[PDB]
Amino acid sequence: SLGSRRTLMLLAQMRRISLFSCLKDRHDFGFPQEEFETIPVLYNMISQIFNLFSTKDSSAAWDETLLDKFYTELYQQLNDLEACVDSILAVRKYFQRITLYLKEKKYSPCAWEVVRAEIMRSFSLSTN
Amino acid sequence: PQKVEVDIIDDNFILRVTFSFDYQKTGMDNWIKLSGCQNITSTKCNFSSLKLNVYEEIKLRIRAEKENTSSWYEVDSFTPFRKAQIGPPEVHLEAEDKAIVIHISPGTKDSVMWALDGLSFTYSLVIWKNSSGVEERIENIYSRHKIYKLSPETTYCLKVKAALLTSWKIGVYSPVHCIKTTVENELPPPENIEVSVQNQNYVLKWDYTYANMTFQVQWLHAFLKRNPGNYKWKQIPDCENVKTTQCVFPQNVFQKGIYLLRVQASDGNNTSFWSEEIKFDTEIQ
Amino acid sequence: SCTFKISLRNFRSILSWELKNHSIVPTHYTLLYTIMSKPEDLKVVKNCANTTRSFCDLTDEWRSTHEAYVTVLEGFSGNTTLFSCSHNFWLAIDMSFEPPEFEIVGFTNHINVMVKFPSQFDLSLVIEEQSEGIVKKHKPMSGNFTYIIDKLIPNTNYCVSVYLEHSDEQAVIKSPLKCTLLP
Ligand SMILES: *[C@@H]1O[C@H](CO)[C@@H](O)[C@H](O)[C@H]1NC(C)=O
Repeated sequence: SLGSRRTLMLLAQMRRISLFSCLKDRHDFGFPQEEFETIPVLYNMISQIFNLFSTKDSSAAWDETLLDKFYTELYQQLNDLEACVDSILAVRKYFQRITLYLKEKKYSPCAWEVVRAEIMRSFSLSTN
Repeated sequence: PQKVEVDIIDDNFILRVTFSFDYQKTGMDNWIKLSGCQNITSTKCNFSSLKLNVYEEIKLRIRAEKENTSSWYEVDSFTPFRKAQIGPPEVHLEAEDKAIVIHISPGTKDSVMWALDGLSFTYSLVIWKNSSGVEERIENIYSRHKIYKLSPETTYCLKVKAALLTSWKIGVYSPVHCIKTTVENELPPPENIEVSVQNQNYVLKWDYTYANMTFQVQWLHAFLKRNPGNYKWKQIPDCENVKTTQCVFPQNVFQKGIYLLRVQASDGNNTSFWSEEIKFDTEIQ
Repeated sequence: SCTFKISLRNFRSILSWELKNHSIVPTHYTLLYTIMSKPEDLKVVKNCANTTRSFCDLTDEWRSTHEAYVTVLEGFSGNTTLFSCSHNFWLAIDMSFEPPEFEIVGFTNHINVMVKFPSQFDLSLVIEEQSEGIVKKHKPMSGNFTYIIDKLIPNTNYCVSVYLEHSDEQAVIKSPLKCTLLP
């Protein structure tokens, strides 16, 4: 709702460098968007973003104030989903693909931008 | 080759001779052996950094060799993840006069199975008095958590199981752990906490029932209670060691977001234990 | 370097740019783009290559609000290319929605509002009805679209504005007021 608009802005603000200089490192992650009643896939989706941007590795890559405001948006998002109460296997495998990409890239600055911009698409897709 | 039926906890395999270990993914051609699981004693093989992802749907082969002959035990192609059950969580306690604190993490910390799913655990437990055995069941807790309304010098026991609201998947229980709350706090805690705004600045007040106490007030981001590993309460400065039952500080002190609060009483010699906690939006109007 | 503004005007997305601190200024400009989600080659945008004018109509190029677009603008005067700026855009955040052309006609107890549309987003239409200091939102899209504000009264001046609303949080750009009394 207000969380998506206010969440993407934070992702948007977090950018540390030119996207043009990172074009080389772009890669198709094949996000399974057909998955996007649906709540169980969403809670799965988010819990991964949270637990992903919470690594010691993520912390070195992004502004702490932005990261924080970010966790806060998702934190409230998870409670909302918690309350109401294979696809995930596919959504989980996707994050396996992402995790692997970063490793291989040794978490290069550009490799992090490739992923940030990709999560904005994944998230925005799942929200509309 | 008569097939075998195998269950999973965390990063382990459990059968239910000496043994060897293979798999071929659906889409199988080759057959590879997971290290350390060839010619082994036990019926559980651990594979952290042994198997790359547990998100595929595999097929297993088991070589069971009794004397001079080795039998063939296949395994119906499964997905590890779908079968995996959450291992017993790790439990850590800190005792008080009226209350207990819980710090919790997945057993098999850094589990390859869990990967990311870990920051997302919901925990649920059952606790009771040592002799009374009155069990108050408490589901849906967060990685670290505090329990109030208890009697001093009293031994409580408990076991914890993990759960993931995410996949229907739910976990095995920790061992039971017990502790005996300390003797009652001499200075009891400030008790009912409430916050309000006036003009732009901020103010909150509590009930300490004794005269001449100071109060060191602290805050925490609300979301950090779900993040068990590695966490610091920051103190609110205008309020540091105030002489009265309220203290104030302006709007700009908290950026918009969601926080946790707590309050402490001290006479300068024996301090008190902390008040109960509270949260707010940082949005009102 | 250069500032990029992206607007949507009467159903078309216009990317425009301004230059900060340039002594030699370009004659012909060329704009390119790709997206981040796949490693695709920069496509030059057809209509915007070596144009004189600073603005490009990207409506047929940028369909989805779900991509991170990366653009490069190049400018030339000479046997010389002079420089090329890059920038990024997220349509759902960076866009700005310009208000439709509109007319009103006052009748006895009501007003005809004809919003001119020509013949891609989740946008909502709000026709504001304002009078005696009091504002009402009406939320009733191809070719000319008529909306009637009814239950109006004789001898009372009413003022009207229309605008497009993506999300409430993002700002809204309103048309000028047009006003009339009922006959
Ligand atoms: C706690 O009670 C249990 C039985 O519920 C008993 O096994 C144990 O020894 C008791 N511990 C103490 C210190 O009283």
